[PDB]
Amino acid sequence: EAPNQALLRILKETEFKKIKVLGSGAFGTVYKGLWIPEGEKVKIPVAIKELREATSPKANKEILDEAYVMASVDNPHVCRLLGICLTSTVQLITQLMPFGCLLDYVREHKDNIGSQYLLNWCVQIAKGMNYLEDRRLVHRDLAARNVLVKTPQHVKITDFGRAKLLGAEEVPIKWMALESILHRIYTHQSDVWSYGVTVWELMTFGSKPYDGIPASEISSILEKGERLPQPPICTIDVYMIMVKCWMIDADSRPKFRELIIEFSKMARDPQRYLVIQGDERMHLMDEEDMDDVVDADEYLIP
Ligand SMILES: CCN1CCN(Cc2ccc(-c3cc4c(N[C@H](C)c5ccccc5)ncnc4[nH]3)cc2)CC1
Repeated sequence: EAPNQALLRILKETEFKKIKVLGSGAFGTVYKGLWIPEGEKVKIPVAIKELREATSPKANKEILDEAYVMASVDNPHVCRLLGICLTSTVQLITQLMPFGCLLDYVREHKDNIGSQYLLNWCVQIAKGMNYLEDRRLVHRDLAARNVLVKTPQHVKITDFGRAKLLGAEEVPIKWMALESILHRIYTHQSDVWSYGVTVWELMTFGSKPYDGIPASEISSILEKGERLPQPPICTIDVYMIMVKCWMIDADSRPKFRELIIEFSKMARDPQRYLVIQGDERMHLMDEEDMDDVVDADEYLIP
């Protein structure tokens, strides 16, 4: 096993001004902010995850696990850790994805989202996931709520709160492979099952899977052979790919490298694959001292 030589960067609380809350409640609090690294003459828009004040050693072991995972990943379709702040309670600091998570974004823009975008998202999330697979990570929680939007054309997987290495042994029912609900087996192929669901969230513009059906029923339904319905905008070509991510025999499901390929072919002729009313005509941030703003993606460390 190759040694993990990622750099964990500790950041001074004076290097960054918080600027607004974005998401209170549950777990903790997520902020928009700006980060001015040491003496460098850049300002980097960031999100800051400072778990709900109470410092129970429990949740500390959990956020540092994320930190560990997020600091070890490096790919355009995966959200990177910029560093941590050891304040009183550990802050996670990461590139701001200003448009929020892809669930909310499709929910809120159904009338404006073309086939080109939906298939590109699919291609990009597959690349993300394929990258994790290369680094032997199993995400264990892929869902449209965990994909963030940097621009409507550029999404990245986030939330590594349950990532683990393959082999390692160390709850979202509706996105989980059957072997996982039955036996807590979890493989790159159980991730692919959740890709399946994630894709289905996007083609239904934000629907909740098995809306109604309560979690206890789920593994039964699935054993009976039921899956999610073909969404209205989906050609059978697209829906057949979802279906395959949902095959009982886990090795029977597609590999992420195959998904990249298939959606990518599809994205070359989007209207052949997704049928959306109005498709041909669809089209898709503060202070004055913005002279020195640089996106994290353009801020590299030796
Ligand atoms: C109708 C849409 N509505 C208004 C606009 N947004 C508000 C919003 C904007 C950005 C974010 C956001 C969260 C986030 C984020 N969160 C993850 C969990 C994170 C992980 C480690 C460290 C910090 C954050 N990471 C990076 N960029 C981010 N941006 C969340 C909500 C969505 C809801």
